[PDB]
Amino acid sequence: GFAWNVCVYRNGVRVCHRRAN
Repeated sequence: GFAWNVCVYRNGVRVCHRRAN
């Protein structure tokens, strides 16, 4: 699969998402 959770700090909060490249 392509399940890589890219967690980033957006306006203070760390948000995790799956990079759909």
